Amino acid sequence: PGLLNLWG
Repeated sequence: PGLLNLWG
């Protein structure tokens, strides 16, 4: 879900 994490 975080911006920088493509899988989160």
